[PDB]
Amino acid sequence: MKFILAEKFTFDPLSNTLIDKEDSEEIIRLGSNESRILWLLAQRPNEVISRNDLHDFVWREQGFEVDDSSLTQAISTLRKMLKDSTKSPQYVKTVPKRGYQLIARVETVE
DNA sequence: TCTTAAAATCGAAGTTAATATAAACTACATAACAGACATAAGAACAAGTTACAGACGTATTACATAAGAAAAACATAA
Repeated sequence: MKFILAEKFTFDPLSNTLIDKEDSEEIIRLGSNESRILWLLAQRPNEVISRNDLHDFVWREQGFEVDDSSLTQAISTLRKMLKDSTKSPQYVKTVPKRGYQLIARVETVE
């Protein structure tokens, strides 16, 4: 099932591709970790998910354990490549002591 | 001017506490006493208002600590 974010971006959890409607010619390439994080965020529309729970769901299924700086770096790359605002709540933000939040709308293509 | 009648005086204090006999009836107007009512003064209960106090609740100020991000240094592979 393909998902649409904020009526602008399109992404699929199965092939890890990003398409911007403003520039449909340029496909945006994302890493597996950040793509899985964004898909986990999209699976729970617009409510807080824990850093601990999201981290353990993303990386223990991978079979290997990493430190918590990895999640922060992955989110930094996600915000940078999506060209989301540096600290304003436009698409993805961080809620301290509670976890991570998404603002972009969810539109399932199929 | 020589009798002769009036007039006046006669110690202080202290004490010193009443008497005491002797026409009737009628008519009228006025004052006084008693009862009741209304009025001015008074008291009690409740309400409005205007303010100040008392402790609680708000905003100004100075931070402790922990999560997140940037950066410098290090180890490793080409």
